[PDB]
Amino acid sequence: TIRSAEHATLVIERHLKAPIARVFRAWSAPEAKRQWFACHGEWQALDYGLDFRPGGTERNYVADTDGLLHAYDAHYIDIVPNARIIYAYEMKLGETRISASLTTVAFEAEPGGTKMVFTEQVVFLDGYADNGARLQGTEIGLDNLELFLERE
Amino acid sequence: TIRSAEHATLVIERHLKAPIARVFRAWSAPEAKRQWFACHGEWQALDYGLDFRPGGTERNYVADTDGLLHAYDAHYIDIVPNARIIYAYEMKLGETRISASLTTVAFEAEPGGTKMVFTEQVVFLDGYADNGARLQGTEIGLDNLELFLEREE
Repeated sequence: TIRSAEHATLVIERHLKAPIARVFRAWSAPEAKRQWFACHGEWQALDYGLDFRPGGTERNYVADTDGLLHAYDAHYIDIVPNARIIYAYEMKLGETRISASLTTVAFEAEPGGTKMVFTEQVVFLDGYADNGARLQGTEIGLDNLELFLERE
Repeated sequence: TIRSAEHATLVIERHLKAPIARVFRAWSAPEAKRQWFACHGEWQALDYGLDFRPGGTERNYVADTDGLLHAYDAHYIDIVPNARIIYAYEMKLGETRISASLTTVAFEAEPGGTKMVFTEQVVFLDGYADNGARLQGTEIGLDNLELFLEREE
């Protein structure tokens, strides 16, 4: 197998119409995080776990329409209540690791709601062609977060 | 107090006059890595350990002459023998986390040695000012790696 690595930094800024503590709870509470992050559609998360603390972990394993395992695992490094979450994570398709990332999620109250900046520093492995999927997936994820906050 | 985050990506390319398996072995063997990575001389070595596997942990704690703890903790993610190491790590000064990083170390054989590319994607926290510390500290490490490899023969 030919080994290679491609690095990138992705940044997404969102302005949510919700108070900062409520936005943060959407990340800290397993029931909430599962709902918006792991349940992407009429298809519920079948295999989700969260231990939300520095030194903690998160897991979401999903079989796609074609039976391919998308295995997400994260390890929490820094958590400042209502202000910041930093975690490293990896994605595997089947048993093949396609990427590793350091994600920073920063939150701050602003007039009208919350400003959130999501930064992902990622490395894609061994010829896996991202082709913008990571940024698109993340944008849609945060769209779902916003929908979740509205439904509340 | 004032929360902030500053992101950067540092890239270092070092060439070593040692073959790839031997260079890689200096990273994979705890007793080898301790010799080049866990020393300072004037500082107090407090603890070093390495569990070199995906999901494994590494620590390196040292205290400066002011009694200030410099704490390195790493979590390994991807390991391809003689080719690649990826780990995430954090640094603390005392009880204060100053950074978190994703580090990729790529190894490639070339005529008469090994090409190493060390990419660190880092976030500095809460007003901590790097100003060359990270790159310089990493190079010191690699200097010592190089010397370690020369001492082996």
